[PDB]
Amino acid sequence: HFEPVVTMEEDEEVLYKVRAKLFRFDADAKEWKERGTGDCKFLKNKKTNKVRILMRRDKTLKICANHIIAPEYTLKPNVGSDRSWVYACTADIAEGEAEAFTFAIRFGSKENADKFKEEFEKAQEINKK
Amino acid sequence: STVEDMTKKFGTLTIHD
Amino acid sequence: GSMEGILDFSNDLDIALLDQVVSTFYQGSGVQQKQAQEILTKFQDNPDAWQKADQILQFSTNPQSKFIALSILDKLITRKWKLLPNDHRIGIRNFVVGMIISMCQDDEVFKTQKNLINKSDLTLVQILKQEWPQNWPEFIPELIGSSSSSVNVCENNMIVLKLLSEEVFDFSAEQMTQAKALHLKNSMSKEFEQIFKLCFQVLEQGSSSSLIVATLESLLRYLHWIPYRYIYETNILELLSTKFMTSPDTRAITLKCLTEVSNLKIPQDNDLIKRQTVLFFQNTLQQIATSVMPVTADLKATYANANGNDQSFLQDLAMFLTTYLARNRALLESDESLRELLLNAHQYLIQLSKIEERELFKTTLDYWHNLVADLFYEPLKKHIYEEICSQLRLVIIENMVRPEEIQLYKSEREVLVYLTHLNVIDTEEIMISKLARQIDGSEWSWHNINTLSWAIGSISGTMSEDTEKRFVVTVIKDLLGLCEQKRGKDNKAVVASDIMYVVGQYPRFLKAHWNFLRTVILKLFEFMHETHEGVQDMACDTFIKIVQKCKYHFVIQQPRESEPFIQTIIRDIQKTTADLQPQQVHTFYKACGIIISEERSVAERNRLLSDLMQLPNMAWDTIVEQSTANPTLLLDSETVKIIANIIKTNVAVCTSMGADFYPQLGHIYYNMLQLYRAVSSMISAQVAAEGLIATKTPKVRGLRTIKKEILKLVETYISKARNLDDVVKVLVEPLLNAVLEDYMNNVPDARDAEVLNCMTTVVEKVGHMIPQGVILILQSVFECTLDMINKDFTEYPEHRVEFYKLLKVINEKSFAAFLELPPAAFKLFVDAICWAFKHNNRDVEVNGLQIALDLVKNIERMGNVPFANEFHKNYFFIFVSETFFVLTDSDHKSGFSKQALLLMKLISLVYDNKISVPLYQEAEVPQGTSNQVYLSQYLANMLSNAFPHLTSEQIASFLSALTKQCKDLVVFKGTLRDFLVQIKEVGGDPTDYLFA
Amino acid sequence: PQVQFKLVLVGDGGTGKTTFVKRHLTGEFEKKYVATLGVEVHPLVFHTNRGPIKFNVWDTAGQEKFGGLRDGYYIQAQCAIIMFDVTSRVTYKNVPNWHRDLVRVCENIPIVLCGNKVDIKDRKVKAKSIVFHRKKNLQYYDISAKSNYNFEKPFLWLARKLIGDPNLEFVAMPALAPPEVVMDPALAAQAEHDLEVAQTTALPDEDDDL
Ligand SMILES: Nc1nc2c(ncn2[C@@H]2O[C@H](COP(=O)(O)OP(=O)(O)OP(=O)(O)O)[C@@H](O)[C@H]2O)c(=O)[nH]1
Ligand SMILES: [Mg+2]
Ligand code: NA
Repeated sequence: HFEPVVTMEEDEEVLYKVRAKLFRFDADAKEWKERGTGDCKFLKNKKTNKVRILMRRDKTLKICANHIIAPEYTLKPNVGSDRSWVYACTADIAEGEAEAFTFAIRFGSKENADKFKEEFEKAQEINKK
Repeated sequence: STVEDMTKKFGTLTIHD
Repeated sequence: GSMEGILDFSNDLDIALLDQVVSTFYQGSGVQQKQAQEILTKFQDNPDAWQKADQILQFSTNPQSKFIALSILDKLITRKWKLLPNDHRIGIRNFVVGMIISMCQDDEVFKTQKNLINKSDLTLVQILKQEWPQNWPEFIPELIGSSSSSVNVCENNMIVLKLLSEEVFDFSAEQMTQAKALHLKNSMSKEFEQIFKLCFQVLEQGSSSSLIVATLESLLRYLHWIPYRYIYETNILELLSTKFMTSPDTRAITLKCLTEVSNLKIPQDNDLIKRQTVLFFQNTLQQIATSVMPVTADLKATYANANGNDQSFLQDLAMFLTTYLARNRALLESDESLRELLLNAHQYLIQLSKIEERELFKTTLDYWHNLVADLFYEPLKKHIYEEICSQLRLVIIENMVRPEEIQLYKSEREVLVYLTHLNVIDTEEIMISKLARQIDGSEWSWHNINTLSWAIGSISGTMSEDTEKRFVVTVIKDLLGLCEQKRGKDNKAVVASDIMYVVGQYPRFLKAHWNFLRTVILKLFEFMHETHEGVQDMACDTFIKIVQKCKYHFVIQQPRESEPFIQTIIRDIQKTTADLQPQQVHTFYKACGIIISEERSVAERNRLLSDLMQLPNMAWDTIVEQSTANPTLLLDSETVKIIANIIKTNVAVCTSMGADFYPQLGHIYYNMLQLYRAVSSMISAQVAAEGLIATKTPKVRGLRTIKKEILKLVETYISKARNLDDVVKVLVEPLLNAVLEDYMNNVPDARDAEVLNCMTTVVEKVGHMIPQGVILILQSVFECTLDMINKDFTEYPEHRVEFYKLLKVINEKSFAAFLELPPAAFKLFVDAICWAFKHNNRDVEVNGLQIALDLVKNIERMGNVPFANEFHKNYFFIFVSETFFVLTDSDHKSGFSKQALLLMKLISLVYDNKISVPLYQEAEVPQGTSNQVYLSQYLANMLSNAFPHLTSEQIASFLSALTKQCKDLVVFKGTLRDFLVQIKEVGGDPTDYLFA
Repeated sequence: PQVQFKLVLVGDGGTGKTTFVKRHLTGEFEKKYVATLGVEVHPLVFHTNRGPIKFNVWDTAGQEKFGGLRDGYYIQAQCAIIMFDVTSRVTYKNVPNWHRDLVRVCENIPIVLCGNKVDIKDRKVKAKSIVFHRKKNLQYYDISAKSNYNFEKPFLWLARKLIGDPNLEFVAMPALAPPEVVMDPALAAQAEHDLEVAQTTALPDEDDDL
């Protein structure tokens, strides 16, 4: 007998995966600022059945969005785009400490955007319970 | 007809099983 | 807090407060740090701060505070030195020297404060640049003397000499006058005999390795300038190539010294020097083999492991080998006793070439290029390197890069091409067997089959046609077999793509075998229906790539075919392209346009053109009939896209067909310009109904897209048009009517910079034929664009760039248009040019200076006439002083050459008596006074006010030099550069401008 | 973290030093050129397989007349990035000046040379011309703060040299479960006002792929 030669997403399921660019609105200076570009994922916890948005920047893989898809939230259009949504978020923990944000999220096409909105609303229904 | 032979094989090239 | 106390100079400096502030800057964080930073910046920039520097060096215990005190000293020594009393200068020297001696005495401080010592050395060196050797004749003797006493002082003196060498020979060009650079070089050159003896003494005797390393550091610098005798007529080559290569501390620096030694200027006709150059290489390679690693060592593994200094050392070895062998390999190629040394040196390079490091690979690849080029051309050489070259073939092939990385891929292709010529059988064998190791799975991966495909593709056209034929057949057969083996769409897509890549790289083969070419293209058509990511783009890119090379075979009737294949392509074009995205369809149409341009029978070409444009023309006509019946339908964003896509299809075919596209342009031209207007009105309406934010909406951007693609189509045709009579008489007038007024009468945010771009081409090609048209373009775009871009340098960047392009071409092709401008608008033209000067943006700046130069030339060409007379009276000194402003302001250094050229031209006009009128107003100067004298008087006054710290003597000398040198541009430039140095300090030597 | 390294970032004005750092800190691309006065110290953390690694990034000023304690900023630096602009020939001509001033204070530190703004089509400093790094043993990368081309490379390389592990990789930082936070009416009106302004402010670069 020869002796032998010697992320915290584990517990979630992926409902939707889309490529996107997230912006936040600087209140004090009237302009948008990019927060990240990468895969935006809808992750349902297998315990709580709570769906969140989780988005990671490409390459560095730093979290640029982390919040519950609250059933109250409302996707609005942006005047300049037919492939974006803007909505208010009461608590995002991408940086760490919970903070409120006005987000916009833009996609490759109008189709991708429409599908996201449909998925966002599916997730809201799930979170109401 | 090694070229004709290869041309015939090319014509059945696919990305599918 | 109490931190801001040090900025109050009325009191004595509190050192305790200084050191706190410094600590709080270097060791602190957050709000604390930022406030101390502002305080230290303010303390340092206090012009009386140098006075309280000797206090800090003595009393402070914080090495950072001392370092900062020396920065303040440094600023005084380089700028305000010559203004000080002579006793202050001796004082400062004495306590800089003093501090250095005392720091070297204390081994504790010498070991643990190298930063502060090195800074003090640099500071000492600044003083030498001022005072040495005219006011310090004994510096070098006294340095060599004080070297004997303390090993530490000796070490520091080597650091001082290194820095002196750097400052005089390596970094003098930008930073001191020519006269002053020469003075210091001659001064160092004079006393170097004494310096070298001391260096060689230290190297031969050799106590402290830290001393030996610092001496070798200084030698590396000396090797940049010293004459070759010091290296070849002493023992120093033996020491470097043996002694110092064995211990790792000295190895690093020594290897760099021998690299520079390989670059020395050497007589090429002396056998004894040739043998010495061989010897130091033989010694070096021997120490490598016995003290570092043998020839067989896996350097790729070593480099990856990244222990200690291995990566730097392997980098340095590659630089040494490449440099030496580039210059000297011929010395090792005839003597059979040097044959082993030659191949071992090259075997190290083969091993270095396997290292996973892009920038290192480039260094070695440059050498391989030098080598294989030489083996291709030079007689009786290639046989020597057969085994080196065989290994290189595998190294290049396995590290072959995708064509997208253009510089690297090109380099790899050239080397591999040369290597294929030198031994085609070997190259083929290597490639076939690599392909076999893909098929059996042993080396199979996506990346691996990709790199092999890029490699096989690279050598297209090196083999004979016969060999190529058999090779390609084998490669394609095998790759086709590989595709069949593999399961899943992911795998098959990769191999199919590579199959299609190789085929596209072998047009000669395609041209000789029509049946095969036909089959390829039909297969690409099949792939245009595949949704799998990448496939449709691969199909389309390959199609146009094949066509670019094989087009003639698409336009003739091949034997056994019922028609030219272009006809077949056009018939099924709807079916072929049905699943492509718009911009893929456009590529397809462009490819077709390439083929149609080959048909030189006018009748048949026009017929093909109309057949190809069938779908877009029918879409077009239905949409023109619909939209002219009611302008409401253009709100519909679906209709906006369809329209934009028809125009783009026209742009694509026009791009590849150029002059041949005219009939198709004629089909749509009048309706297209009507569409432009209807679209134009639609945009204006939305902006009035919704505000400026309208211009950001999808609907309005859709509409603007239509206008821009229309402007693009017209620009594209006119730029390639051969019949300029039709351009003027059919196109130009409708175009100007459609676009000029619309541009002029829209709010700034609704104007398309593409209008300016289009007009630039129209003026470029046919401006000489439409004088009244060029006037109309200026009138419509000039004043209103200028108002957009003359408030800052940021807003409307495209308009800004296209504006100066348009004025440039107008000033080249139709200068008469500027003569028609009323004097007030001509004044804005001069304002606009001078405004371009002050830009950082290179496109604007370069155009600005060119317009200026060409304007001057245009005015010169007018001869002695009232407009030329009155141009000089009005605008000569504006151009001189505006050109001088950007030369001397330190914010437009990118533009130096053009500024210099402009200024020289302006000054040469007066020097040559080519301005007839006086440049001065009546009774401002005595009547008989020449322009020469007044120009000098004006410039003297101008520079005296702009730079008041300059002496009258300094300015007079500069202008004397500058005006005499206004025929020799490189010298003129030198004088300007001397002026740029002198204005940064006080008490510059006026004699410096006599340098020749 | 408390495994922190001082990084000095130097180069000519307008080369994109500040813009590069800001992209790493927030993800934003700044379009305006607001010249740095002296230096701004910015803590920057990466999560690796060998734990987290913090850089104290001393972003220094490129413009001569905003220079501050020029080389005073380099004292006790453990790494550096030298930045130039491949659209600007003079910013490469000055790379040896920056290096000279850098290695006189910091004698033995890992340094990366970055050629910024490769996103721009009309490149002035050609690839074949960039060779200064070879003899000075600098790592070189073509980068773009705008397109994010290679923007992570400089920090990954320095991370490897400083920790002394060639196999070190960036990994996905842990993603905690986010809260529920039902919203009060007390912050509704102020948030709604921001939303109003946001919808009627066009998103930038609408021509980009994302
Ligand atoms: N196209 C392009 N522009 C860039 C890039 N990075 C920065 N810029 C722009 O270049 C300008 C200068 O950026 P800064 O970061 O302020 O330059 P800096 O090096 O910090 O200048 P100093 O602080 O004065 O030394 C800004 O307008 C940026 O938007 C890039 O990758 N591509
Ligand atoms: Mg900055
Ligand atoms: Na190739």
